[PDB]
Amino acid sequence: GAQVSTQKTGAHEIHYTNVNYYKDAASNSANRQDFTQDPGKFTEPVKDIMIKSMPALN
Amino acid sequence: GAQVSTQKTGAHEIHYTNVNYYKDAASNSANRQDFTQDPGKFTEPVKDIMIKSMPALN
Amino acid sequence: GLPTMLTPGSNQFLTSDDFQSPSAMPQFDVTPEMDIPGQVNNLMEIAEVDSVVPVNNTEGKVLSIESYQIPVQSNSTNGSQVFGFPLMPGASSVLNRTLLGEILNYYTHWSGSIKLTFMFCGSAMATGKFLLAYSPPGAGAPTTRKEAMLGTHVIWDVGLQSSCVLCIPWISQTHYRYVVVDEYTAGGYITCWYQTNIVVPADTQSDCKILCFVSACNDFSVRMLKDTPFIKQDNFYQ
Amino acid sequence: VVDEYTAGGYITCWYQTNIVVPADTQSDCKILCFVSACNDFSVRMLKDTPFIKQDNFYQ
Amino acid sequence: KVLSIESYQIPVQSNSTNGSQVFGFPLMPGASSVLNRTLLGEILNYYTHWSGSIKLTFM
Amino acid sequence: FCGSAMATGKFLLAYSPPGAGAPTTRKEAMLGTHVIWDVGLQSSCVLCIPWISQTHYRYV
Amino acid sequence: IARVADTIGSGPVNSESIPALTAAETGHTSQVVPADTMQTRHVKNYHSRSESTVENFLCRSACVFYTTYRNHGTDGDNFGYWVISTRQVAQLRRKLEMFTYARFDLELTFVITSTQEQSTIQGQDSPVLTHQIMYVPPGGPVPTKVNSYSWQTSTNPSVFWTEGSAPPRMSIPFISIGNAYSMFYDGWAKFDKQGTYGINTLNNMGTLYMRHVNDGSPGPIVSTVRIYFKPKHVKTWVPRPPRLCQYQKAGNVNFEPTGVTESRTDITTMQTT
Amino acid sequence: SDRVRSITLGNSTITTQECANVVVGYGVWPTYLNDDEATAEDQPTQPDVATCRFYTLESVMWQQSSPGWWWKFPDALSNMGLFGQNMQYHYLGRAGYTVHVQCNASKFHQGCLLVVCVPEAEMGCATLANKPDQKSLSNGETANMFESQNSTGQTAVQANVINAGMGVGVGNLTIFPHQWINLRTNNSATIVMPYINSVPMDNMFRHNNFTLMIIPFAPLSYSTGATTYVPITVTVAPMCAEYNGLRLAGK
Amino acid sequence: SDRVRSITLGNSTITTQECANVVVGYGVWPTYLNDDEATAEDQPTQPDVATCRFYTLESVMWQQSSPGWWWKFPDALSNMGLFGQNMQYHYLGRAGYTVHVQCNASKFHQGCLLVVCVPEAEMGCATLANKPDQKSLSNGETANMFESQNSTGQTAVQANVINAGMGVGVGNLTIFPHQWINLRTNNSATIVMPYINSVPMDNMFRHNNFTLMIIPFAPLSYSTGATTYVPITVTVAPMCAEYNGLRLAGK
Ligand SMILES: CCCCCCCCCCCCCCCC(=O)O
Ligand SMILES: CCCCCCCCCCCCCC(=O)O
Ligand SMILES: CCCCCCCCCCCCCC(=O)O
Repeated sequence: GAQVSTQKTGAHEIHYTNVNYYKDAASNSANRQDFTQDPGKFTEPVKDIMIKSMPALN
Repeated sequence: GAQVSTQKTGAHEIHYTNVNYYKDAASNSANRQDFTQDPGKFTEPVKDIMIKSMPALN
Repeated sequence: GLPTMLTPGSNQFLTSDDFQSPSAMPQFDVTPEMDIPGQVNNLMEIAEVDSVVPVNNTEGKVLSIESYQIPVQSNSTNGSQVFGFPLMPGASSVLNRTLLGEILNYYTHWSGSIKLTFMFCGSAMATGKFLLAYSPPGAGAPTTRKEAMLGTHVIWDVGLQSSCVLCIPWISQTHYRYVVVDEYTAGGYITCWYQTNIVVPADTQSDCKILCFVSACNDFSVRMLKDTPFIKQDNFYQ
Repeated sequence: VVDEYTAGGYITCWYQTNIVVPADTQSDCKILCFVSACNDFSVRMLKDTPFIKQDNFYQ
Repeated sequence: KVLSIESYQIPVQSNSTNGSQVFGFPLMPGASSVLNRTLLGEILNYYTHWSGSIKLTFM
Repeated sequence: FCGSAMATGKFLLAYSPPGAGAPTTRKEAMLGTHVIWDVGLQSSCVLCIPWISQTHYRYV
Repeated sequence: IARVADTIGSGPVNSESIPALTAAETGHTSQVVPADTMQTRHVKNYHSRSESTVENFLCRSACVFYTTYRNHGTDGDNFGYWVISTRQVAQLRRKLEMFTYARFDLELTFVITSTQEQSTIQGQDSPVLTHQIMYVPPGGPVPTKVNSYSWQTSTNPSVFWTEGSAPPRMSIPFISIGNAYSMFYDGWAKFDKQGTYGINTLNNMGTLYMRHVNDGSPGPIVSTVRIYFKPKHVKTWVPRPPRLCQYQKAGNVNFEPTGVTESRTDITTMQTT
Repeated sequence: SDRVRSITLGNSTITTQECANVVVGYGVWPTYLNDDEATAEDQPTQPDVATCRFYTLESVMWQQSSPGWWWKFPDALSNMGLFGQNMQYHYLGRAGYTVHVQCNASKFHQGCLLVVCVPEAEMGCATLANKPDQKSLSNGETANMFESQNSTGQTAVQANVINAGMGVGVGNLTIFPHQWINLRTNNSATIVMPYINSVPMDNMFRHNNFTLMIIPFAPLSYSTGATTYVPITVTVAPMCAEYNGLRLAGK
Repeated sequence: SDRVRSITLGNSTITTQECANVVVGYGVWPTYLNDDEATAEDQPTQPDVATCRFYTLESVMWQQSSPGWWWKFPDALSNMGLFGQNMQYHYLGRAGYTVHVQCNASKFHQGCLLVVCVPEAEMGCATLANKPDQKSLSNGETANMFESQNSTGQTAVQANVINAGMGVGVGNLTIFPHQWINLRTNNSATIVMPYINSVPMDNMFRHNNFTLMIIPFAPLSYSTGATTYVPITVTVAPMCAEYNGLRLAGK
């Protein structure tokens, strides 16, 4: 049970291996590459869709 | 994910193994065997081909 | 050899670690295992067993068997209280020394429903109805039977079946509670009243005893092992 | 941080016309500014802030 | 104004001249005092490098 | 609302079934059935008094 | 990949669409890009937001406390204790308090250093020192002396460490009774609202105890233990504005009122700063 | 158009002809607690009509030097009809809120109000050693006023508006679900708040855990001869209110 | 609606919430000169971003007795950024123009402005024997004012507004591409002008060849207590500007 993942490399011109040693999931290392984004919660929390090009208010 | 490469040995009369441990590509070891050569940039930067046996200037 | 880097935690003795170590007695042949009765795999199998509660743990009764005996008698009024204590199985002195409470004191967090069984150890000619109530926190402890029936309760009718169970359901805002006393995780109050009187014929004893048992339900659980405040030591036993 | 090699420029606001108002109205008005990043914004090289300090442990 | 709610208020009024300035500040979201204490600037001060486009909304 | 076009107001039109007295403050009227009326381009507003009685009919 | 958006090409426009005009009263933050108010070129942006994730922003070891204990004591009374909290330091407290709720595992690290004290006990030749950090969860028996029975650690987790080696480290899971750690609490502890108000209501994490496992030598010695917290496997909820005023207490959010920003000369001075 | 809007909850209705939009929390509409999120075992109460309805608080009067106001919830609704009743007889509770702030002007009036709902708004005391007393934090149905200067008092709240009682930048409060009442644009603001907490249910009398703040960023202004009495009315409605832990009444 | 509009040219943008429409020349959008219409042989320059952008001229102040103003183009842009630069270094040039005249009022203000672009607007002198001097015809970025009475001066322009400096009827100027700013209706007027000339390209320093006139047909009016400073801003943008004949700079 070894996990081969992709290292953090540069763009515009590379794997590491991981084995878990302990029985608890808290003993693992950090989730350094959990890239998720949902900004709509805070920037567009309104009920109606509010298209950009249209006027906000009639 | 283990990489078996050829060691540096002598000519005229031999592998090592590599595993990456860290998540960043900068944590890796040096590229000791990146043998590339393009001397034409500095020694023949002229526009025309300039064949050797021919006279350089007419 | 293999290039290796030492990381923090090397050469440290953490008393709760899981590592392999060499055996000082190699190839030792242990005695064959035997089928002994009463194997225990979980401590929750011990907390789920009934144990008598010293509800009458008053100043003089505590050094006697009269601690467990809950006195009930025939009254001239109506709606009297029989007993009352808080739902703190780990901290309350009414519960923290039972099998359930003794196991809780090794842990920091508990959760689940509790059972409170009551056995009526009076005569067979005696009769009574009792209101066993539980009230979650937020208001005070009830002081009359009219305020106790608003909460969770069971009206107990004495008869051929001598026992009755008041199941204290798990009603909290968190998932776990602290074994120690904490205001954020208050538990509520258990109270018992007279739904009627102890009516007895002539030539019978009006005074009776009731017994309390406490055990955990199938949803009970504990967490975060700790040491008990119950056992102490000054120096090594010789 | 402020650096001359990476100067950013200047934001300015002017009057393209006047604030024209009818009678019985206030000629003085307020405007509010908001600042937020676009979908191509990014940061790099975590550091500590110069905004919070401490002399000794909070009791 | 800095100890008051009048810090956020940009005053505009009716003028007698033409082409006056209303405000002006430099594009330094991390170092300029006009920006380094907003949600965008407060996050920048934990980092050494930024990049991307900025929005400036005016109400 | 037969006032000016520059005037503005919000009004609380309330209905309260019987059993308690008539409300004497706005705090007691909002407990009942009501409609908050915002004046504007639409000049009118309807408060529908629903049929809440214990009998099917009532006496005139 | 936390890759930012590419810039799209845009030419001249003349139409009825008004991307620059909006209503900020709605609470909606406008989604205008630079390609809406000017002719842009096409840019293939390879910049990524990998460093502003909440895991990377928070997964840094930070010292949260240090205390001192001696070897001689009286009588003694030469040991250390810390009631665990994350609010006695300014730096880590402000990062954790950018959110209202957080769930994470911790990486706990210790840095123990010993110092020789002024004395006339020459000559001193002291063997290597061994320290014992004991963690007592809420309700457990507390050490009263430097040699009391509680240090047996039959069920209480303890780490033993000898000087000169790597600093000790262990992992702690998410241990709260709630579904998330609270950085902020807007209620009281008692139902009648008397007593403690605020985040101190939920502070029941426990206590750490430190001592020398060695018997005290003639030469006086004082050791200091530095605790370091590192959030791991993070999940944050409800971000809030960063703390502007300087902290005063650990139990509450009491502050001294502060200006919104640094002032400048006038509304048009470009010297900012 | 999109400026008109109506909201019907229970036997109550609110119409608005000049609004902006509805801000829905963090994109989450309030719902009932599910079986896999619940931990309390007794069957909860759901009045669903008698409690999930609109309640109007006490109005304030916007003046040219008003720093702002704040309410605590559900302490503001603790005496409002059957919603306050179920709060007293129950140990645990859970609700979301529709908040409707309403202020109309004359189209010659000016001023901009920030309307925001701050979850877990813990407030500091004016004396650094003490703690704010119970009344300074939440007066119930009555608004507590911000100050435009440093507060004094042993049990007082530090109500200087520049930090909003919390020790933050008041201009940074737009990170929470907020809206603006700009007198030239709209006369009302509405926010739908889901239940936010670190536990599935909580005691409604010793915890809030969100505050409603109304802060004028642009002051009220008008020329002489115009109406000078501009009130702000607040109308809140609990959504999907359920209750657990019935017992005697209190507090 | 159709009253809102935005125009993006270069790194510049103009938004208008109260417009009427766009008048596009004679139905012709400006374009680049084609191979079969060209006669100059060298490859032309096309900056295309640094020059085809919006430039704001100097504002004037509408008063109750203002007869009107006029600008000459591209003389008005002869010192505006890189557009003026390419004009100096080149013998020949060619452009079309978006013209945006902007004047806002208070909805209690009244007055109607005629905004027209007159191609080949040759103007007469006040002295019949002489010719108007260079400054009277075009002050560059500054507006030349019409008069509401006969002009005098040896080199002066006959700027009596009733003939519009050209010897015609001022009410007949609506034959050219025009618009109206009527303060009750709209605060801006925009006209897109193609390149009009008898040759494919011309020298931009000795020829215009269109003028922008702004003539109030209904005078400005308001009751006392209202704002009395009503300015008119002019923002022009060359479209599809190309240049031929590079040499030393001049004029
Ligand atoms: C031998 C060492 C064991 C020590 C174990 C320490 C466990 C204590 C819990 C640490 C987590 C506290 C996080 C609280 C977060 C908050 O209050 O915001
Ligand atoms: C961090 C790099 C770890 C390199 C691997 C060393 C640990 C032993 C790997 C053993 C792989 C076989 C176990 C398995 O089946 O998953
Ligand atoms: C520098 C020599 C390294 C020798 C190998 C030690 C590290 C563990 C190797 C584990 C190989 C399996 C992992 C994989 O699948 O790639």
